[PDB]
Amino acid sequence: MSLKVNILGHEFSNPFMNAAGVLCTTEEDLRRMTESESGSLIGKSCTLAPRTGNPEPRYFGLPLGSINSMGLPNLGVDFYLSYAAQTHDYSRKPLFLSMSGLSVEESVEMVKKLVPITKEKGTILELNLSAPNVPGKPQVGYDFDTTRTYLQKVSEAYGLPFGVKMPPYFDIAHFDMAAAVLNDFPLVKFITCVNSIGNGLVIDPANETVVIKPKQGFGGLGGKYVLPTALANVNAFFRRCPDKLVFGCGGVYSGEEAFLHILAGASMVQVGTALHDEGPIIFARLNKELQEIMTNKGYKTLDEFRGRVKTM
Amino acid sequence: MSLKVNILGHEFSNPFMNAAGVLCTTEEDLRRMTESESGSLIGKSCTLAPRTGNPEPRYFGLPLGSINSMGLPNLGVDFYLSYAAQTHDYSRKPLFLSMSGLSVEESVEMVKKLVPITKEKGTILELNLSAPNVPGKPQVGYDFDTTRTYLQKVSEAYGLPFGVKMPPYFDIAHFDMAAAVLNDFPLVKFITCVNSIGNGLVIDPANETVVIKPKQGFGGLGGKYVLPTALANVNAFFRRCPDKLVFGCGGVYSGEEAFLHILAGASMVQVGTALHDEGPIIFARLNKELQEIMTNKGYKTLDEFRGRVKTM
Ligand SMILES: Cc1cc2c(cc1C)N(C[C@H](O)[C@H](O)[C@H](O)COP(=O)(O)O)c1[nH]c(=O)[nH]c(=O)c1N2
Ligand SMILES: Cc1cc2c(cc1C)N(C[C@H](O)[C@H](O)[C@H](O)COP(=O)(O)O)c1[nH]c(=O)[nH]c(=O)c1N2
Ligand SMILES: O=C(O)c1cc(=O)[nH]c(=O)[nH]1
Repeated sequence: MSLKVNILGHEFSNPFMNAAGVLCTTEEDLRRMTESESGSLIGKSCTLAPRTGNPEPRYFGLPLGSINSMGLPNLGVDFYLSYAAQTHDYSRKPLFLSMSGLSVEESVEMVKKLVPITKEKGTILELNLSAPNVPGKPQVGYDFDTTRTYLQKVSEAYGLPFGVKMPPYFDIAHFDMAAAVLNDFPLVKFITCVNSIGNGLVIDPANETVVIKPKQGFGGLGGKYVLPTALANVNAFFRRCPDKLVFGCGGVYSGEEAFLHILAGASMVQVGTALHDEGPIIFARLNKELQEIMTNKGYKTLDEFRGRVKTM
Repeated sequence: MSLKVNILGHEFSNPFMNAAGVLCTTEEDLRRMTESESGSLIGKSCTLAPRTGNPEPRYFGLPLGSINSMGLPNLGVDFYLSYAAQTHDYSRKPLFLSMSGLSVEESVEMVKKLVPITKEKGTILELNLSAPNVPGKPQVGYDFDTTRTYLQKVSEAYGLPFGVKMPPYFDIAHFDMAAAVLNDFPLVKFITCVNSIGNGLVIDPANETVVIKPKQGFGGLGGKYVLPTALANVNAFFRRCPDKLVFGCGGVYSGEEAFLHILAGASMVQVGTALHDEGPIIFARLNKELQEIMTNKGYKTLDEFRGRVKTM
């Protein structure tokens, strides 16, 4: 009754990891993910130099999910490389790093340093082309000319299999255009769909005020607001990019929702808002709920239903 | 104590109307909207020739809203033009017509036909630039050069103040570019934010099957899913297009969501998924629920709080 995932030469005990930026900024945070029942983990979307991020308040838990304008608070690339080279326990689970250079020049600089650590430890790169909360910096995934420039430059520079965190698309034409770009880059081996539904706004009727400080209350949305969007993006790139893997991210609160992600195409399944609400104990119950579902449906591996959602 | 809205030279008895697509396709639909307590109504987004729309099933109610790929079912432009000129009762309330020609050429011909009915009767145009459910037709709203052409050409052929139904944007640079375009066209008097979050995917875990037939199950999302997005968009255009009104659309089930929309800058508040659920008696309930909120807060009119959302 296997939850195992076998990708890029690595063995994963189950399909579940943290969403980049939830429980992964500090050494303490990464330790707790390692010690959880998650199949893998990913470090914070990091920058060349350390950042403190946006001013406070910048996070608000919502009845149907979360809004945030974090602003890439991170200990800089040298801290996470160090964690990846010296500290992390690989015999426990593989490690993804997320990198979110604010310019292609910056991203080139950071991936060049990761090359020898990937070689020795097999650390996996997820390149972030979303990042919706940095004031003044637009999401790269929404500019297909600039996306091409990043993939080009990171491909040449990194010279090894990597992945990409994509912003949500909401138009068939966009799915097609994103696809035509990604498929010109054979080193892009996986696509994470999706990041926060960007630039939403929550207002408190009681004091008639926005609930976060940065960018006049505008922040990225997560949780139940995003499942339909996430499922669609995973499925759309599963069909359009068959030489690549899809990782699902968005709206995972339970095993049911993990199951729908896999059904739409997902190899690995990331958890953000639910993980932030419940703590890493969630992984233990996500593993048991997905097993229950597969047991009831008579599925022995993830592979006999991955991508096999039925249409009418 | 008053809910009156004074815009476009017109008096509206309240700010509430139907969203385009909902209870507005047939003569009975439009009579019922007209006999409702709604401040206004809008006809179904029409085309030059009649359409029966996508194959069934094409609408699926959800706990947190709705998913749909209706496909612009409509009795053709001539039907709605005839309704506006001969049937509708303008003493009861003003009328909008939504027009969604599928090419600039189709739209131009349609808008010309309205000119003499607007002049005679005062019928208002909402140019629809976000039809996400017609197979193989991208949402115009997401192409700014295409959007420009539509607005140029409708400005030339129509030559009277009109409005636009926008798709939701999720990037600040997209808000900037949308507004730069809109601000070159002074005949554009109002911006309706927002249309459905396009191309979501719902899968029923029981049968592993999508819940809608068209486009492999991909459809637009209404209801609770959309409220954060609707508010942000409303407020973003409110700030960036100060010489235009903003109309609010998305996630409105009650007095409170109506209050939020207005607070973020909305003049009129359109109601979709909730009106589908409840039928036209929801307009009576929204009038009452909004008056309660205003009474409790000490407000006598909408102008006390419209656009007065507070930041930190
Ligand atoms: C507090 C917090 C912080 C971050 C995020 C989210 C939240 C809630 N997200 C987005 C996250 O990775 C995920 O894609 C979304 O939250 C959607 O997943 P859920 O719906 O929340 O499960 C995020 N994504 C990313 O690529 N890098 C990051 O540094 C962050 N930071
Ligand atoms: C059945 C149905 C049909 C349509 C729609 C919706 C639904 C549910 N919508 C979108 C609608 O106008 C509105 O923008 C969204 O539904 C968001 O509002 P709610 O959250 O649903 O209130 C829509 N919009 C539009 O401009 N013209 C249309 O013909 C339609 N058709
Ligand atoms: O008729 C439809 O399918 C339709 C039109 C539109 O503008 N938006 C939507 O969600 N559906």
